[PDB]
Amino acid sequence: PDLKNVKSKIGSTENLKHQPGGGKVQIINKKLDLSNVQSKCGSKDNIK
Amino acid sequence: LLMERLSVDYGKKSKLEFSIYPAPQVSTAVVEPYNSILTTHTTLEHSDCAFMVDNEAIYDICRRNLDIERPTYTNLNRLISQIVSSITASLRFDGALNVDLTEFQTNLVPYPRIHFPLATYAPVISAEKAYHEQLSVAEITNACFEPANQ
Repeated sequence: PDLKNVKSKIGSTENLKHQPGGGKVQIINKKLDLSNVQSKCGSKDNIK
Repeated sequence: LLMERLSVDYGKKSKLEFSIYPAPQVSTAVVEPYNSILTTHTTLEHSDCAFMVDNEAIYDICRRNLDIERPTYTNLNRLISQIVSSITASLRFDGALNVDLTEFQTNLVPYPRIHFPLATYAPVISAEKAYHEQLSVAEITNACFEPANQ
């Protein structure tokens, strides 16, 4: 009558390494350039 | 878009505008600072001058000055219509001193980029005060300079 300790069929065997982990995000942006500036509403020559 | 095609087609003809300019603490829409700046980078190129008003201010004129409890955009637009009917009066009605659409430009605009004036009108009160106020020229002048009336 000894069955020889029969094993299960068929399980979550494909999940045994699984968690799963998460990816990443980082946003974060670049500064625009506003260095092209000069005023016009005054005098630079006729002041002299 | 339109400010330009009126340039291209009428040349040296006058362009003035009446603008609601956005509010200090209130917002009607989220992206208002983008839309104002975007327009303003064209308004500096094509408008000859621009006459500004704030919706946040005339609300407070409705509370203090006009003392009406619940101002609608209508109690607010019949307020603006006193500004337009003043602005055009020398074009429509005889007078002692004319002021034209060209004469705003030449007196308000010291450079073609320092061309955003603010408007005010006065008096702006109900009969609950207009039978107690005298309403001489000098009272009414004081009542447009007053920072709580702007």
